Amino acid sequence: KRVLIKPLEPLMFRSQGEFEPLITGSHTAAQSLIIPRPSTIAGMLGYILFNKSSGTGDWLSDLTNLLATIYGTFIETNGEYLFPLRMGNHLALVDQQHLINLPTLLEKEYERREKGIYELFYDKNKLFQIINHQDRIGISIDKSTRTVKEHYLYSARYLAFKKEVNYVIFIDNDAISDKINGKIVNFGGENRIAKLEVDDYKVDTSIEEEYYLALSPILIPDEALDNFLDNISDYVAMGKVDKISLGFDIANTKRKEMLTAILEGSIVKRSIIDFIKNEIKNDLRYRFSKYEKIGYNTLMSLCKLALRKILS
Amino acid sequence: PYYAFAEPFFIHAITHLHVGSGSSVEEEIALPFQRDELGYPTIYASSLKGAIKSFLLKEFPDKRDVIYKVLGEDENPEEASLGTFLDAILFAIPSRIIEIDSAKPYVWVYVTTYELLKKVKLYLDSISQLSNASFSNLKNKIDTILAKEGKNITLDSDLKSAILNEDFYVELEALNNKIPSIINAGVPLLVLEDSIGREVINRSLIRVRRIRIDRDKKVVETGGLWSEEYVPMKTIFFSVLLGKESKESAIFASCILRNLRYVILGGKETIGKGIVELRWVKDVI
Amino acid sequence: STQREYVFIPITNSITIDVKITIGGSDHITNIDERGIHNVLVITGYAVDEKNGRLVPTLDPCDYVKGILVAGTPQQAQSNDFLTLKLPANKLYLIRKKGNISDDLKIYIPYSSPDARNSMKTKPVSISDDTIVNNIIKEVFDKIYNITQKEKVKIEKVKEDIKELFSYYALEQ
Amino acid sequence: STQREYVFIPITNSITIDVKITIGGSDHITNIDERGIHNVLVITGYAVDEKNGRLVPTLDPCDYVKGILVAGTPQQAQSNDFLTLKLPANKLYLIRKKGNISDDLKIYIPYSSPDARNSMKTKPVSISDDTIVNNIIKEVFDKIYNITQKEKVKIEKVKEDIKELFSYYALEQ
Amino acid sequence: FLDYKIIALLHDPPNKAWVITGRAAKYIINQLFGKNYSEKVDNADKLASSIDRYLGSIVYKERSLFENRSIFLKNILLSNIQRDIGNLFPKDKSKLDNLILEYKKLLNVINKTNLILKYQLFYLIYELVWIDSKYENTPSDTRNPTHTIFDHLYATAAMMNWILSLEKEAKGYLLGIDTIGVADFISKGRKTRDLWISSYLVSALLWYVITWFIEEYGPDVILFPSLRFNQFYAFYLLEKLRKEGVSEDVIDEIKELITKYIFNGDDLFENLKIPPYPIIPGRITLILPGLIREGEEYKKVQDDNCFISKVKERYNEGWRKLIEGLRCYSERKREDGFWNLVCRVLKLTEDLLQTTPLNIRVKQVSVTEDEIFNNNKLRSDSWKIYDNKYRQLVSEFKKSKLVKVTPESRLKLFELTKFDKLPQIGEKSKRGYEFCTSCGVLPAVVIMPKEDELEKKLIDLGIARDEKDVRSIKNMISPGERLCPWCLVKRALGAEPRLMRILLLGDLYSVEKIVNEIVSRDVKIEIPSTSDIASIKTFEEMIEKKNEICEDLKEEEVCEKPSESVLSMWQWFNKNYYNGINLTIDPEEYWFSEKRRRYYFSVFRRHRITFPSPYYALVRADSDYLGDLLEGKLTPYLAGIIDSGDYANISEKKEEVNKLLEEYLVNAGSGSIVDYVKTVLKCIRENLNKCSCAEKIYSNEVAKVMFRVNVEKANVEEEVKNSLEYFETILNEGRIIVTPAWHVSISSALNRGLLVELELVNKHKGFVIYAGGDDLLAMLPVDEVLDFIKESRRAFAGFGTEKLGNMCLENGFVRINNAYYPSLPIVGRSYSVIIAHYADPLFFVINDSYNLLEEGKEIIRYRVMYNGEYKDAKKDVAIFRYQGLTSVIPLSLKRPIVSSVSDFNEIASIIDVILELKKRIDEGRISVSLLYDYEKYKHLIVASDEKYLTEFLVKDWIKRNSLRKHVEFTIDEKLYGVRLTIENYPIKIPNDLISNIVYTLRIIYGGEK
Ligand SMILES: Nc1ncnc2c1ncn2[C@@H]1O[C@H](COP(=O)(O)OP(=O)(O)NP(=O)(O)O)[C@@H](O)[C@H]1O
Ligand SMILES: Nc1ncnc2c1ncn2[C@@H]1O[C@H](COP(=O)(O)OP(=O)(O)NP(=O)(O)O)[C@@H](O)[C@H]1O
Ligand SMILES: [Mn+2]
Ligand SMILES: [Mn+2]
Ligand SMILES: [Mn+2]
Ligand SMILES: [Zn+2]
Repeated sequence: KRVLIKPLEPLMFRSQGEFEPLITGSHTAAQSLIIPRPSTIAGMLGYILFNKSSGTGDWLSDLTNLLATIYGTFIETNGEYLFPLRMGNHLALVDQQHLINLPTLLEKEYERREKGIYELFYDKNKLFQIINHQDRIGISIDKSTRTVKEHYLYSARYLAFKKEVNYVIFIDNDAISDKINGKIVNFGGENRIAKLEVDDYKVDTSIEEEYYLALSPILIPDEALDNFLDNISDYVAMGKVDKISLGFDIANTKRKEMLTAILEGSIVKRSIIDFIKNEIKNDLRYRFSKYEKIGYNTLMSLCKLALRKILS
Repeated sequence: PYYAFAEPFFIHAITHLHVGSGSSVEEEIALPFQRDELGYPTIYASSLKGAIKSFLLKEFPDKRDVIYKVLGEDENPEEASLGTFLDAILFAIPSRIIEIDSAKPYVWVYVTTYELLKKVKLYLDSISQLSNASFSNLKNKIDTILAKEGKNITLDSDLKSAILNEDFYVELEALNNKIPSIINAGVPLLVLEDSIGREVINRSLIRVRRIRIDRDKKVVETGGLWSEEYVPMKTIFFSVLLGKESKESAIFASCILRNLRYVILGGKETIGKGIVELRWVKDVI
Repeated sequence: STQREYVFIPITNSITIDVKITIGGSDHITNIDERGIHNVLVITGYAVDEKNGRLVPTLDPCDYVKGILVAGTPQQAQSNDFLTLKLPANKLYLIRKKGNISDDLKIYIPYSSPDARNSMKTKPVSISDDTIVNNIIKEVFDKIYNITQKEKVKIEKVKEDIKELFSYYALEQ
Repeated sequence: STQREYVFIPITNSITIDVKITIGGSDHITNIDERGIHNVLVITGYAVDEKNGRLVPTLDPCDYVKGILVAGTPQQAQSNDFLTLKLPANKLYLIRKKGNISDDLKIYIPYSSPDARNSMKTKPVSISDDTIVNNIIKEVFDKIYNITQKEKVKIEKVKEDIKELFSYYALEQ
Repeated sequence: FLDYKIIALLHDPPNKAWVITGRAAKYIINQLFGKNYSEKVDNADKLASSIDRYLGSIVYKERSLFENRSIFLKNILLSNIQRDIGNLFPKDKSKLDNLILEYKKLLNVINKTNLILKYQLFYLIYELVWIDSKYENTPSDTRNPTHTIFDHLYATAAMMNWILSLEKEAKGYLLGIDTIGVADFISKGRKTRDLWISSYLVSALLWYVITWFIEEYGPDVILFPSLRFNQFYAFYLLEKLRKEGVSEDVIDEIKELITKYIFNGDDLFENLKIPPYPIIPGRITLILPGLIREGEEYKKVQDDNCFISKVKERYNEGWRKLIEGLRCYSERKREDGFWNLVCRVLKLTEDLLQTTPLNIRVKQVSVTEDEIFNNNKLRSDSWKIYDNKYRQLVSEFKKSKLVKVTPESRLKLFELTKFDKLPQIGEKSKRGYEFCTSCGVLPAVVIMPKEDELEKKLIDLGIARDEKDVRSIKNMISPGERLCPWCLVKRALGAEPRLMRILLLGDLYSVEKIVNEIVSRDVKIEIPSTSDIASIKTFEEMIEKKNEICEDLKEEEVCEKPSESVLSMWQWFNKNYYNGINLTIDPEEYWFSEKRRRYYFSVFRRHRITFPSPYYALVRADSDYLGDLLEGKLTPYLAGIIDSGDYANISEKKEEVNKLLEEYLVNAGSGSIVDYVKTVLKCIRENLNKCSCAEKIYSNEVAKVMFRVNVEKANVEEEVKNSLEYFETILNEGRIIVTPAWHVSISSALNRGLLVELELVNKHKGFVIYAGGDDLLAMLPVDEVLDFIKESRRAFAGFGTEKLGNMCLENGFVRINNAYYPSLPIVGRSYSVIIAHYADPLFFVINDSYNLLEEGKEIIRYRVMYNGEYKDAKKDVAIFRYQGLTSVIPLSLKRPIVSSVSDFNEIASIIDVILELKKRIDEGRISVSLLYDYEKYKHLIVASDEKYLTEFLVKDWIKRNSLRKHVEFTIDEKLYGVRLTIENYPIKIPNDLISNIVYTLRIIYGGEK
């Protein structure tokens, strides 16, 4: 019911320079994400569960065939739940302790807002006490010469974890979670490793609150883009949007797609939900239903851990 | 599953060791070792796999097919690899010692801290549910040790007090059990508190000034001066070789790995650094 | 000095016999100027008891009730079952902040007795049956805003906007 | 049937006589699990009345007061000035939530009258003066934990957790 | 009717202090109708500033109640640095008409049927020809010399717009524009060509949108940035008149009048035909009336939407004009090379380019007649809205700032990327598509072959239509690069920037007129790459000794003739182009190249000349707490003591904030009115709290009435009550009251600073990327950094060891040869300096400079000296970084920065220390080990707190590595106990100053390897 993903070592969730929030004197072309997109989690599970018989020219048709609706993901250090938070290119990892009075903070007086949210991102932030950003430079060697090859010098900023951290997802199905327990899986990028464990747990389902925590990117269907962005203060209170890729499908061996998304850890005013349930014509509705299924459109309630899919 | 079996192993530095990282100027060496995230030395899994790949391709020149299957190709980067290394975790660095009214007089001891053991236990616990990897004495000892966290502990119940690396005075106490020798050296192992263990370990690393000399008039050249850290001899790192289910993997693990004792790691092989003995944790402990 | 009093908006006609006040003075804080309802108050940890309306103090931080503050005080036979405090003009989270602060404000509130006998718990409900606010603006909000039906040009605008801008928790117990 | 009650944890000594029935039956929900204290209930919209400090309700979740729960009934001579209530264990939200609850429990919170003379300039209060926690352990922790000196021995961190983890608000008065 | 603001502007000439109580409207007009005042310009004078409500309610309207023969001149911020306007005055009364003839020297060449020119062409030259009369910059109100005269004459014309919007029946709006992600957009680039032109893109794209504003309403509707010394408005108005059509002799009245003040260089907007510096701020505000210009009149509509969308459409219309102009240009030029590519792609993608790579926000608050008036006068709390509405605007801004919409999130890629519907030029990417090596966030459409047969490899791909265009391709595009549409646009626009003219004029010409005017004129423009600026001295060592140490290089076309026309915006390219050496080389081709290197390394040795240094220096600055000052807070006065967050309930700081404004406000007066305040101020808690404290002492106002009595009533039970309520709403809440005059004065002061640091940068071998009002960006050789900062900081506060172009940088003011103009010493300014390899990706250098000073300003506290005691400030730092060697130099060590008229050497004193140290390390006075032995003395020094023990420890460390034994260079004592309180961040900073003095030199002497 609830799956814990424990990395055994630093991980590489290659993000296409989506961010620049760090001063380390690195110039390492490849940086990593804090929380992997749900496409990666879905792909890891589908790689475990893959059977070479569902071969289809679509990657998310096949994926959705395997797994039930996955929910967003967040941090579990010592049982302590930590959820992302964004402030227009500022990441933070904070508890619901600091989310409870967060909507009541969002509209306060000018200086009340500044003090509160800056203490939220600069003191109440538990990122660096959890995440180190480990630069790794590798090279390639031509066995002939034993010197370095020419043009082969890569660099990547891995995500190292000071104290032992888990990634928390919630899966709907109960029978596949049988074959997910105790799986040493190849989670993520440059051949890294994590361990999957599954556990019976409890979680609320789709409470009707005002503000929602975008635990995972909300994809925007390219027809509502102009309409949506052109009144953007009506759907996101604090957060950010960006034209994000979706990943890389293993069968066809190409990049997946590129959609605008409401990046994780955003706060969204309930309105957005109806918005999505309006601009979804039955065909793109089919598409976005599969998207929501693999784990994308996930929201959380700022007052308690109650997950909600936007559409379903 | 798609990681069917795992073989943990230790890594004993036979000569000094230099696995290098990004040269820079902030840490005042010029060329450090590979810190993990807590400042301890560690061998990245890429370095491990590459070095062992090169060694095996040189040694067994026929199984080139099997090695290219398990560890991957380079002219056909299409099919992935059936085997992976985890970043080698520092397990026990050797430290100098001065005994203080202690029965058996030693001149060096192994030293661990509690983060190092937490990471080692993470690895072991994570690979334990494979039905082939049991060695429950190992994680048993690791866990009984971790229970005693917060105190300079000694796995040899006679020291009671020491001076480590001629700078740090630590007052020890025994584990209230014998906890047989994890590493088969006749040398005591010391697990220390973290704050002091980091000092002791940073001072256990070798730091060398090196120069380039003009062969004509035997005088140093301009700009020809730097420094670099080596991990000492006798150092032990810990890692695991994770494999998937295929039958190249089986033939690999059955005859490639039966005969793999010494390997060359890291850089500066002409200086002698980099020789290593791989101890497979299926016979010892 | 200055005084205030609380009003809440359930879907039931349980606000009628509340206050012996029309405005109190000549000004208010919850302004309504050709853009719907504004300056709405929301307060967390309360449950509505619509049948004989009362505001249960509940300990769910998103058990929110929406209210409006206008100068007044009821019936001279209360403030033994009701709560009261003099908020410092800024401990009051209000949506659509438009009205400013005058260094202090004195506020009474209709408090619900704990009903500390039964296992209390509420459920979220949102406003429906437009007729309710249609007759509340004439039951309470003309009793507190004379400019109703006289100054605006779109009474349907405030119907729909107080519709979408209110939501609360009914105890159902 | 099972019951509980809210206990606040101050630094200023007010816990000389605050409970009579502490243990009584079998259990109290707020327990320590080999890493420090678990299930510390946060409550929103409240404030203290520190001079003879008990609880008063303010009107803002921006003053979150954090305390624990214990079973029983303290001295059985109040609830004439307490917030004694009952919730089915689902409407309150604790931290480090360990397992499955019984789904109904009392709460005897020490309430006090507002006395709205001068306003409540509420202010965030971290717990400093280490010695005050070292004496409150015997003023609350040990006196409610007979499992201290029995099973859980780490008095070390169980202070250092709540050297930040017990955070509440004050009036400056 | 509007545009008659000449009398709203000139409601009284700069001869004000020369009609006020001796020392000699007196002149109304000779070339316009009569200036009306029933309440028309009355409001323009009364609501424009606080000087009519600070000092009473009638004194400013009488201009004789506390008079004095001597007229002070005070800074608007810290009214302690004085100036005196003396006797010298606007030219003699007997010749007062001659200057009006000098007025009418160029206002009579174009038709006078329209005022949209006859009102604004004079705006910019109003201040210019007047300082040619050398009027010496009188203040506006002599009883309060805090606002100079011209500033108030413009500030009144500002809110004249709202006056007229109430003259219709009622309207009035405060609109604010701000482009969304600047520091992100700038990050995209590869050679500083893209860097400077993305800066210039932000600038020109925001300059396009308000041209329309100044054509529908005329200037002085804009508040920020002040249209006073705008290098863009200058060129814009100038080319407007040039297209109007007048002999170069007819414009020569304005041409030199500009070049001597603005554009103090030689290569100017008439040699590059483009302003060589982008100066527009990425965010600008507007005070907008409710009128609408569509012809012959100004009609109104009551809505707010009449702007929120009509500004967005213009912002995107500018981008459309630019993209279609680039289409026309690349078409007209395919026969060259690399333009075939731009045409080919602009035809292979057109729709992605239909949306600009920037975004903007727009908020626009309103005003009415209600509570601004009752029938015809101003009530209590009527001067108390403009700043209120201003705060409303900035509150909307900083609320919407919580969300971030990166431009790409606008693109319609879903279909273009899910399928092979995206066009790729070169190698159809094996993996479906690639990301551009510049953004890294968009799919690239041009993918250069990395390198195997770059000659053939792309001739092997039909991109190279023939063997010729490969040069023009391989030049502007490095091998292995990958370009998105948006970045190929910038690579093209870096091939030449002249097309930005389409953006400049706000559609004044036609697009074809522009591009076909510039296809006639044909001249090469060059932009300094990092490899160039990393060789400045390398050319100087080859400029002084042209061929003396050049004989083998006489053939490598570096020691050879600059051939055709090459000219750059880089001033140091205008002053060495004709030195015989072609600065048009590509140093990455001769010695910053690999194969041709060892040769040169054995070459330069016999001529005993150094190997060049592979390091430039990316300097950027920032004004600490600028927003609070414009809002009107004291965080700029107390940078570090109080933060913004300590303004939620400001009543705690009633010690600091209640001080430090009194001493300004109560001192901002003079003569006798000062006493008028010097008593009335504290009588709130000091007295009965109400309007009876001053009534006792009010009488020294009425002690001057009867000499030429004019006043109607002397019963002042109101002007004591009102001058109490004023200060009560501003000391009960210890902010300031903001005025149009406040804002316009500060923006003008920012423009003077713009000019002066534009001269500072290229005084050294600098290269501006973006000189802004309160910010900057440049690239300097690693030898000219500190000395630069040391002055640029000082110069920002207003202090000159030098005349810069022709501006006198006195103490506190910037006097333009008679015009003492106030500078901003109280405003802090931080610096962020990166010593970057030339072969470093600009993306990262820009990001880690911006974020470096971005969080460095918000993280580092240091031990400072407030009120005499010790406090911990938080801003005015000067951060360095080599590659992992961060260092921080504070700059003030006092709070406020310069509280006394001679505090102007407290500033940046530490860098004087570093200069006196570095100067002597290399002269052979002090060994090299001075910076390797501090790691032996550091512990004792930081463990000491007895400053003479520390003095002796430092003296010993200095002496023990002295090459002589007789050098005695001592550090001041005050630089001993300060401590750099950085907290909880993975960055490494030594917690004591002298270690940072050491590390700064570590960096700098390291930037030469
Ligand atoms: N034309 C320009 N060229 C270069 N930098 C500019 C230009 N205009 C503004 N800037 C600077 O860009 C930076 C952006 O400031 P800021 O107000 O934080 O906006 P941002 O960083 O672009 N994004 P945001 O803060 O969300 O508005 C500041 O240094 C500006 O002064
Ligand atoms: N009200 C304003 N009007 C115009 N430009 C502004 C305004 N406030 C800030 N800016 C400019 O836009 C940017 C504002 O962000 P920033 O500079 O970080 O804020 P600040 O108000 O200057 N405070 P600080 O963090 O100390 O710098 C800077 O480049 C300013 O010069
Ligand atoms: Mn911006
Ligand atoms: Mn700033
Ligand atoms: Mn900033
Ligand atoms: Zn690109």
